[PDB]
Amino acid sequence: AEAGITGTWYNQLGSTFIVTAGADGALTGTYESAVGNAESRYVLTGRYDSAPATDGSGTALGWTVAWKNNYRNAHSATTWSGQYVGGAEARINTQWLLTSGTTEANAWKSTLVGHDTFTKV
Amino acid sequence: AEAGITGTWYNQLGSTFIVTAGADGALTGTYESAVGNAESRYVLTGRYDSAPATDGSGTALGWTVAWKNNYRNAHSATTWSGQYVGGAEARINTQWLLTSGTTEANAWKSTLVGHDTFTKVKP
Amino acid sequence: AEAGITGTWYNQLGSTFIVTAGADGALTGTYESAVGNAESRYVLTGRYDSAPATDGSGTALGWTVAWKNNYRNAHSATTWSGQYVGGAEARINTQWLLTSGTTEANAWKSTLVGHDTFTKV
Amino acid sequence: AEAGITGTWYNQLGSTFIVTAGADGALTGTYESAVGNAESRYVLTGRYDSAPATDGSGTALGWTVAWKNNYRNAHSATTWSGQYVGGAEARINTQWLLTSGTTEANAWKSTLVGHDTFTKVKP
Amino acid sequence: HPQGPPCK
Amino acid sequence: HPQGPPCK
Amino acid sequence: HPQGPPCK
Amino acid sequence: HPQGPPCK
Repeated sequence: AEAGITGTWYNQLGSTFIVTAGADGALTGTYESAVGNAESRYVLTGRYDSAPATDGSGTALGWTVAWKNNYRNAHSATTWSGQYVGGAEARINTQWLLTSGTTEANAWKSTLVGHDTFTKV
Repeated sequence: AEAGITGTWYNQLGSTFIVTAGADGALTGTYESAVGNAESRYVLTGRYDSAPATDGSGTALGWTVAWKNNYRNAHSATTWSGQYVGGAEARINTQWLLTSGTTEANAWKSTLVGHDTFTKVKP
Repeated sequence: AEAGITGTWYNQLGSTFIVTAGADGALTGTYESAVGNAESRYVLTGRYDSAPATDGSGTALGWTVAWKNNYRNAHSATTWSGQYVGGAEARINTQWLLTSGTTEANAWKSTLVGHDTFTKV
Repeated sequence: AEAGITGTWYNQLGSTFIVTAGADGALTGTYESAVGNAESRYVLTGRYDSAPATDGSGTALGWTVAWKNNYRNAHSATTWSGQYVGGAEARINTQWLLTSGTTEANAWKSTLVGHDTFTKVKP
Repeated sequence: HPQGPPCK
Repeated sequence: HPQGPPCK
Repeated sequence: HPQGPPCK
Repeated sequence: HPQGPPCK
């Protein structure tokens, strides 16, 4: 459901994603990496469709995480594009692009692509 | 560097990207469709690396636009992931993913992939 | 294992993929679409690593299917890139690109991307 | 049309693609690394649409190269998916996926994505 | 499209 | 789509 | 990389 | 990698 996006989500690798969905389309939160750790947390910002279609379609959304915080800088950023589907088993299905800052000579292989499915379990 | 990213940029289709890079790694601005009047402006939010490397490496960044504003709602969102490369001819080279909200049955074809290159025009 | 790729695989949508892996790296077979049908079959050709690393790594491979046969022509082609992992539960994990023939004006949105996991069950 | 695709093509990094399009929708040939002597040739196999549309629409096609030959084995394979657009300046515009064989633990970063444009030089 | 599920 | 060029 | 699994 | 440019 609409602000059903708000909450704590987990993906298959163990990362935790905590987001707040604002009534007008904003997505703000924290993305924490491996081990849980302490400053394995990074800021994330995104946007979603606050007025999704009234047909059983999912809600399109996307967000970004620059992999720098006050303890680490992995000179890269990841954007996840996908959609939210609610119900008994809510999920956020995404495909992502991780681009690293490179020199021209390495630009051709600066981007990785993958997919993640996040649930609240 | 924040300054370098800040400004107005255009890509090869004629779309307009107006961005402000803040000291904290944040990106905020507006994205405008290729030509097409005024009400074709959408909100964008993103993040960049505020402390890239010395070297001649680009600065990684990404941003998202959900294609809904007060006039239209295309029930889709696009994320661009790429690198800012400064110089006298600064460019932002990206790869993007456009996902549309679909039903369970068309989910398999919900995402498009492409690439855009942006050229800076104003600060 | 090496020619463990040979066989009949199914993906989550119901499509069946039948391939023969040649000792030198070739992949040849048939890809059949929805319902099973009769001429829901398309030809596929690809390549794999016939000498994969001797470390528990998967075998890289990829193949293509042009969506034309003697009954249908969907003016598009799909390429799957991924890797094979054997064992009790062998799988082929892939990411794919489906490009449609378009006019210049529609070239920007000529390609879809997704992911499929194929098993022998 | 098969003829149009058949020939030698180069992309913006300087790699060489030599292909033969057969009447049955098949593509066979060799891919060569950017400059770098003779033993940098790998086998490629693919498929195209042998009956595209009239119109000024491109012809969809795709091919694969597993990066193993008698001299090297990079334990990876690349697939290019795109469209052939004919004319006096024929081009093949593609998007590609390069997957490396990895262990279970690095599978998440096993695939790279990019785009290449090929220009025809010889028939 | 032949790559998708059945239209059933 | 607002991400593509102007129409015909 | 922070996006991957634990290095444990 | 044989898919990238010549080395330095």
